[PDB]
Amino acid sequence: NQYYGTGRRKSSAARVFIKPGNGKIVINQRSLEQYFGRETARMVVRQPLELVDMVEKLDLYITVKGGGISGQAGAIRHGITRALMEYDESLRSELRKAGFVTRDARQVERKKVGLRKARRRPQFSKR
Amino acid sequence: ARIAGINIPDHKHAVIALTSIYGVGKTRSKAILAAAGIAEDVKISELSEGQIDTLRDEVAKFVVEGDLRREISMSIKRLMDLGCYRGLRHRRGLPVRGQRTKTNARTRKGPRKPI
Amino acid sequence: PRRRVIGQRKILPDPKFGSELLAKFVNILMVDGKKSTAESIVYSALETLAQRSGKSELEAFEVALENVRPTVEVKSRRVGGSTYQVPVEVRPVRRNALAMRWIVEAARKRGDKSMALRLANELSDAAENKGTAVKKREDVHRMAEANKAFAH
Amino acid sequence: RIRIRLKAFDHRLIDQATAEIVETAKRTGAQVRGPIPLPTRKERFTVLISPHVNKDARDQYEIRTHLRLVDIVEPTEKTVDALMRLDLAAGVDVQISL
Amino acid sequence: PRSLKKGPFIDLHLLKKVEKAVESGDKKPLRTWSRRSTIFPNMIGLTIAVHNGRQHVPVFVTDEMVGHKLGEFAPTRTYRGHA
Amino acid sequence: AKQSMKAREVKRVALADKYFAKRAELKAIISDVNASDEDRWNAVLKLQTLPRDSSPSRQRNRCRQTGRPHGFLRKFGLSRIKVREAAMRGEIPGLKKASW
RNA sequence: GGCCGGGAACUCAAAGGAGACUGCCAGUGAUAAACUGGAGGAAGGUGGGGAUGACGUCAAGUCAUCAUGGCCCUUACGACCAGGGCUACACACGUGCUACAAUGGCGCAUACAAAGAGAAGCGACCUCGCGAGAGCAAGCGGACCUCAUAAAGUGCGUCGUAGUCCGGAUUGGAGUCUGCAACUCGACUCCAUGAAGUCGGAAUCGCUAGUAAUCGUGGAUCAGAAUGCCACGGUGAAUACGU
Ligand SMILES: [Mg+2]
Ligand SMILES: [Mg+2]
Ligand SMILES: [Mg+2]
Ligand SMILES: [Mg+2]
Ligand SMILES: [Mg+2]
Repeated sequence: NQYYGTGRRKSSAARVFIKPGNGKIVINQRSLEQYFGRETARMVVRQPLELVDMVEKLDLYITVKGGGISGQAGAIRHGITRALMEYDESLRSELRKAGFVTRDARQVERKKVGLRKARRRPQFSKR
Repeated sequence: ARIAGINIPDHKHAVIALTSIYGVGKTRSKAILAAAGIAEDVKISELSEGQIDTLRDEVAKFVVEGDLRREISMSIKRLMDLGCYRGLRHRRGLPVRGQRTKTNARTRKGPRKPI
Repeated sequence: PRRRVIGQRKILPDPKFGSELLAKFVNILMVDGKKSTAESIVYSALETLAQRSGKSELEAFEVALENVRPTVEVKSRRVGGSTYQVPVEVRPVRRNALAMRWIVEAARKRGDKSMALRLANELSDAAENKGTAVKKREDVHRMAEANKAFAH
Repeated sequence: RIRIRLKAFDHRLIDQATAEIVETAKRTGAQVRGPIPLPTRKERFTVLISPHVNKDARDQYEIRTHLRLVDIVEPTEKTVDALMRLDLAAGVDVQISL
Repeated sequence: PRSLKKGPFIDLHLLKKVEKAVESGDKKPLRTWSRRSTIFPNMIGLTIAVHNGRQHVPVFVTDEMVGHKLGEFAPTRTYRGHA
Repeated sequence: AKQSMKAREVKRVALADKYFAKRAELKAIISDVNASDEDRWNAVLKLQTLPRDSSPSRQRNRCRQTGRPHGFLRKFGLSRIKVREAAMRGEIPGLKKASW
């Protein structure tokens, strides 16, 4: 039956449904090539399935929200990793070593009082 | 290549070339070029005499070049001799539109004068 | 720093070649964070070099990079309160970084119409010993050789 | 159907009121849906703490406004009569709409 | 500037004064403070002293100045030069 | 501030609220698109006659406790100093120092 | 057309809990304190950011937020009104914004955010005008409606190194909006013009990662008047042998 995974990166949240199949990928009612113009996003999306070599045996239905191109792509990678490891636990050792199960916790720092940016200070004059 | 009493370049597109007239900008260039149905992507070097005459007919519809400059002078002159505030600002070579004067205002005053 | 705490940050090989070196070169060429405009120029230059030389697509870049890498540089050291010019060895990562930076700066100062064409010319000259990066490496080498007596 | 909105500045003094209103509307003989946790509103202010100059010294304060929603489907004619004298806590705003 | 539909602006007292002066015949300059009023073709040929902060400056109305304000013919800043 | 400033403020408020309807009516006629030219001129000359302080744009927000004309906050009606002093003694409901 | 009937699985919303504590393994170490590496795990050793500022120093700032001792004026140093000035200009200095271009300008088409405000207010659809805007007029005290289409990005074409199809300062003409009232002295739109500027001497500044750099969005003040201030997201670097 359907297996489910979720992924979060930056302000981006994505949910992935994985089923046994032949290699069909749908992302928001659009093809894989119709959504990501940059090939880097496509590569980072296809990283884990290629690493496990389950490319042509599974079907993927994916939904995304929030963030930008890179954040959404990272969320896709995280969600695929979580769904695949949910399907089979024997790959628990592998997906972790590839640096995918760890959730990227980096975020955007706020603006502080007296500074033009998070850390940029105004120009300083001694005399 | 003789429009409105001046020579015009030959190797550029029509929209770029016609703006060289004093009083004709990009919008005016497009209006004239479309009023006679000539494309924007043709060099005036390769173009016939009849449509040059039509272009002259269409550009003869405005006060351009010297015939313009004349009234501009009076548009200033009447301001200067009347004695209004703008006339005084014109006489002294100082800004007229109420800008800063404690600093800047180089364009209306010129390069700095050492004492 | 005073603490010796910092470390190495992971980098992703470029998609269509899987080479970390190309990734680093693209980062060095990147400005304003507009990466997508950087690998376009890099790819155009690489394909133009590949078709001009006809040797390969990746080996020409490696040979040009190897032609420029230096092995000695000059720093300052002191024993009795007087500053010197002392020659020191260069680690391989520093060699690659210096070579790439020199190539980029040499490329940025030319009179062509595109940046990719400038890159093609500079990598070609480096592979055939005519670029200004060769002059930089030779000048560094000879300044290091001149101050040889101070080598402890 | 009767829906009721509840506003308060604190998230404890409103939960008790919500519980008491839902439990008292249960007894009259109707069915109740909720409560619904709704997003809170945060309003932030910043002021200067020096009485003269010293621009870069400021305090930042905030006010949080909570929000809850409850519904009653097919009520009793006595449910409204019971709710007209519930005597909620002082510090909670209650809005009823049919 | 001002909207075209609203029309020109003038003060009531100044308008009454100038209409009475024109009806009664040409007279001495009219002393006034309202620099924000507009000039009218009715006011042609008359002399009006207008305040400028400390004094009243006489101005003689000519035909060419119709359309402007009374405050544009009486300056308020004194300047001769530097050093 | 001075007492005269507050007196002027209150007199301005009173005069402004006295003439709400007449000023609204005259402004409505002036802004109208289809009206007689002489009617518009007479309405302008009549609106010009009413006292200046009746305009609601002559008022300046002032602190309720001190009268300061700077650093005003509409939500509270007090200047920054007064707002801080009142808020740190727990006299503004629900207000507390923020952090995120 | 989540459009409808439906469903409580998922995202999410707002309340309560679990988890990270040198906990476990190996080594060194004075058996300790502690340090180094490893397992496991979303997170490992202060996980990231904030609030929190000891006793005191500079007779530091503020008698113009407010309060207050002493001194000073009382048909005036108190009070009212109109107009003007705080916006001046041979000059020097601090902090910023726009540029001097091809990693770019211009035209057409096409995607992806967060956070916040609204009743004397936000104001949709439709019609009019090239545009600023105007007429008529629903909804909204709000996970409902309005503000309000994100931009850089991608595809195609053109420009081909020129003070230019870079730059938009200055000036003339015609207008819109707020307000009794845009002359001194407002903001915005259209047409016309098209200055200095080709990367900056002696010197000097900020920054260690989602940071620098770069692109957009909102709020307070406020009838009208941000390149400033306070906040929010998109893309996303290089280097640190050592004291
Ligand atoms: Mg940022
Ligand atoms: Mg502490
Ligand atoms: Mg002192
Ligand atoms: Mg002092
Ligand atoms: Mg006054």
